[PDB]
Amino acid sequence: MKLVRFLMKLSHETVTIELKNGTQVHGTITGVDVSMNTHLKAVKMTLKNREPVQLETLSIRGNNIRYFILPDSLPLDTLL
Amino acid sequence: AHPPELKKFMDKKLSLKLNGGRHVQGILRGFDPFMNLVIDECVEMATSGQQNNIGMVVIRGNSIIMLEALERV
Amino acid sequence: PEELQKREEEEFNTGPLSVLTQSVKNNTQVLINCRNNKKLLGRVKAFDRHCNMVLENVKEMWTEVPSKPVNKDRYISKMFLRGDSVIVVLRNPLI
Amino acid sequence: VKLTAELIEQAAQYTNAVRDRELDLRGYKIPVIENLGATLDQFDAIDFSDNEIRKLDGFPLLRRLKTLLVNNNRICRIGEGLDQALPCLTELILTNNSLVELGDLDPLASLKSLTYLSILRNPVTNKKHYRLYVIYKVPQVRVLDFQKVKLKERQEAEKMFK
Amino acid sequence: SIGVPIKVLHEAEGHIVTCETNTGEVYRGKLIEAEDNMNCQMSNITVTYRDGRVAQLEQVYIRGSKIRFLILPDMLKNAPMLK
Amino acid sequence: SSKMLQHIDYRMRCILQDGRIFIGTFKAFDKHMNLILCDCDEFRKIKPKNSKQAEREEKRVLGLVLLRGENLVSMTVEGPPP
Amino acid sequence: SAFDLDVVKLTAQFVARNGRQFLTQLMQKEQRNYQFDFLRPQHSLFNYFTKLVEQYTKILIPPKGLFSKLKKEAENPREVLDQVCYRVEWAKFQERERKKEEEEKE
Amino acid sequence: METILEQQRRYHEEKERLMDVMAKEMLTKKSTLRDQINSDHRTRAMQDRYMEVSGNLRDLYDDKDGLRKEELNAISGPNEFAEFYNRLKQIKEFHRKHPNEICVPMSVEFEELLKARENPSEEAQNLVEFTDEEGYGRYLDLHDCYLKYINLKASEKLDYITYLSIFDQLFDIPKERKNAEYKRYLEMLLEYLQDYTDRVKPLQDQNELFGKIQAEFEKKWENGTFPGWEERAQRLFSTKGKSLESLDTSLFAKNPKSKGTKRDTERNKDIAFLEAQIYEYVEILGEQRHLTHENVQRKQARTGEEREEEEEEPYWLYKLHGLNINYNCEICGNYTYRGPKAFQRHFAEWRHAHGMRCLGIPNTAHFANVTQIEDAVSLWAKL
RNA sequence: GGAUUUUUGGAGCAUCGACCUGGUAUUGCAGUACCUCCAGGAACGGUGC
Repeated sequence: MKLVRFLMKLSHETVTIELKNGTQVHGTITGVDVSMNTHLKAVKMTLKNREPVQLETLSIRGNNIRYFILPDSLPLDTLL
Repeated sequence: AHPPELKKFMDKKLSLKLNGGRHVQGILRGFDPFMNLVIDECVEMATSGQQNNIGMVVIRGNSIIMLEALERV
Repeated sequence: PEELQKREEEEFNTGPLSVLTQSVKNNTQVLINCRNNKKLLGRVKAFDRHCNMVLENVKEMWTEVPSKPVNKDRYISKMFLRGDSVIVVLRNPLI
Repeated sequence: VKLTAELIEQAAQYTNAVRDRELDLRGYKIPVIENLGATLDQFDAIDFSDNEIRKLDGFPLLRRLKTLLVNNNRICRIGEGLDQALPCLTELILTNNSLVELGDLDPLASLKSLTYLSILRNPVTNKKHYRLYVIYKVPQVRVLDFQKVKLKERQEAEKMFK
Repeated sequence: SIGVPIKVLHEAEGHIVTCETNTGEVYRGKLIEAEDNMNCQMSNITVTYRDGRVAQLEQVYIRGSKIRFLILPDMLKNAPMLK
Repeated sequence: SSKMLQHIDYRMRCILQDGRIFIGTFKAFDKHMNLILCDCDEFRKIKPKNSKQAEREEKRVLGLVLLRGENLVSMTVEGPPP
Repeated sequence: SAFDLDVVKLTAQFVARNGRQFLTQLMQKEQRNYQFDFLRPQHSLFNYFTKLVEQYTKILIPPKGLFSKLKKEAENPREVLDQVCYRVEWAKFQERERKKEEEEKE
Repeated sequence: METILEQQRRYHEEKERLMDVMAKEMLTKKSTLRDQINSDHRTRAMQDRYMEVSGNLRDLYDDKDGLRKEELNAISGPNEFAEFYNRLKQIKEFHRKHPNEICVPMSVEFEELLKARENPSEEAQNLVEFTDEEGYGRYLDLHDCYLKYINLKASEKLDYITYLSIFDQLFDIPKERKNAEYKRYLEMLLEYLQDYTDRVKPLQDQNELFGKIQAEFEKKWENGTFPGWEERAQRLFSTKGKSLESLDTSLFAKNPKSKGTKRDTERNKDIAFLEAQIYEYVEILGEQRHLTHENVQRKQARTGEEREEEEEEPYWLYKLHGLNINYNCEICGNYTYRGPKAFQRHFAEWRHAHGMRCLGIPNTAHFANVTQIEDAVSLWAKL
């Protein structure tokens, strides 16, 4: 089974998506598609050796994301 | 999987620029759907003034960034 | 369908990702290398054909130069890693 | 009618002729400039034509601003905390003002990145040695009243008021 | 199907556009013909080579793999596809 | 869903892969993460390369810009549609 | 209604500093050709003027802030919480007494 | 200005309104924990505002002692009152009533039916001070502290239950060394536990509790708070025993104990204070820690579906009938009618009869199609 | 939805844009990479190696 269906079933979860070019956006992921497009609201983005800015809404692509970080209160057996 | 419009550049002396600062020049003898070109009388120009003759070269589409036609085309 | 699922299970049990099938059989920790020179050691809960892994209780270590570089590491409870950044995956780590 | 965020949100913000983001606010007659921080630093030029602003003060911290248009107004005094609010200011249009004394341009030398200035149609320019005092006050300004600075004018500014 | 930025790039043929290469080179010229895979064929192109040295080349063709951006002219801003 | 179409024709800033940020009115999008930014302005940060020099950002306006998905990293909303 | 309220507040401030019931700063002002209709008890504003005079008299108390400083109400949140609980208990007792009076009337 | 008369009475009325709002908040029953925490935060904000108002009113007594000699004088009086009445004799052309003298503090200290929040506390939110895993004081988040402890210990042999068992100790032996790098994580854990204790009870006096904790740390913990029967007296900073109380009193002012060590009373005093604060927070909030451990055990013992369930908690009718057609009736004050049949039905009605009775024309059948007032007057005069 | 053009990863030198001084011809109606040339100083900045 593909891992995109497990990531698509996530709403109102405070995750942290670390991008490829030293960027990390921590926020509440509100939308996920089949192309791993993460649309989040009220996120904080920190670039490579820069100050963490705050954005009201963000839309990160699938090919630009490098890793994800989920909270500890999230079961993986029901999402797969 | 549509092929590029390389019919005007066929059998014409052009010069392409590969990735990493590489550049070559020659006559395009064909085209591919994956943007792969075949160059006859290929002369690769390095950062120095000398140019190395290759005879027949096959360049892929993942490395070719631009190609300027030196003829009227 | 069912035949495609059986072929995918056979390719996951006998193919190159069979060591990843060792990660879901006995719950053994694997070490995956990233593109940013960050090695993550941990158990793999879910995998796919595109090498997308779901890691639980993983430890990510890397080298950061401040001189001599230090081995600054972090520990994540649950994480997800895409298969595009996976370089080398070792089934049995040394330590 | 006082200036608020509703007049700035309903204004027309578009691209100007200098390839910069400008918001038009002509025909407002605002007596005081305040609550201008609602733009979120998304503009480079602010026009304030046909206004009744008696003093150019009360400007929030905007780093993206690079041009100020305060033409056709009644500004008699100038504020002092203008350099700390607009660090990237380059153009200043203070034409048709009520400046009479030469001391009003003394905070105007506080902007280090200022290069363009316009003090035409003002009573301060009618006095003697006004351009020399403006060159001796702010040496970073390269264009003053649609005219470039001169080396002989800079020498006369450095020689005078010694 | 065809995308709306792809249709905007196909409708921008015949005007002066400016493509951007992956190495920082910006080539501005008249787009003769475009493709669905962002293949930009431009005449009277002005190459920059990421140093400002703008040389005038004729019949340039940049592929879609290295095309980072495509500055279109302002005449196509009132297109019905963008609405 | 239609989460990408909800922020259409608004003043959004998309971060490029090279570090630049293009702010403009993204009117058209596609499935390949393309963007059509009307009256776009690209800002690129420059390195100080010194001990006392500050970090600046050069901004240039281009107009209508067709940005492909291979260079776009993340897009954030900055301003409402005028 | 701001001018009448200000005049009532001024009358309550001038009447609270009197040393007698009838020897005040408003009884002599009525004979000085000054029209003051709020002094008579037949008007509805007299009930508010009496409460304003009572508040002015309670603002002149020795624990009201003239010669002493309140410490339990200003530097003890637990005392304020106990006073709020006592006020809630008094309101509940008043509601129970009103319910008992309504049951007796029924 | 009447700072002693009007301002003191206004401050007393504001304090009485705040006390009435606090009594109305305490008298109302609660149904949820988040709404009760929001009501407690609003009551704490109202108590802080009342304390600030009382502190502002208590400082307005310097000129009152000088003005009481002139205010209580019976020789003065109606002269200054007549001067103030002549000063208050301005133009009364502002015909506007202002009933918000006392009703506006009553409405500002109240809530609405759609949102149970006060007017100063309209921007307050429970999601900006507590996390989703805490549950507004129901549990405590310990996953980040366990991750920091696993990163500091550099070993994967410590689970959440082992970290909860190591954190449950108060006066036992520590898991690591006291002079190691675990004190930097323990200070952050104490700073998180202090904020969790301050968020779990906003109505309690935090300054008085901090002063009592500082007094217990200075007067008792610094003078041998744990007696014995090296075991008689133990020091928290030096981590060494003592033979008697006189030897400990002589070694308390010693040169290695003052600043001649790495864990003396000069540098390691803040770490000892943070450890004492963490011990006080564990002793005061042990029930919340036990509830968090029970919730963690219930989340670990459940399956995936149980954990997922726990974590989720018409123009045709207007065109055919002749409607939408503007018709003017000059008899009934030039009213509008959206239909000929509707106007014919409203002509023999009560509104047209009341409009025609003002002109003096009787309600008959001859004035049925009469629209103008002059034509109706001519028809009434012709008959 | 994994095989080259978008989405399961190639990760001290050269050039250009300016700043300041003098001579020089064009006085002209249009939707723009950049527009006259020479000489002198610079202790301005970006990009690639």
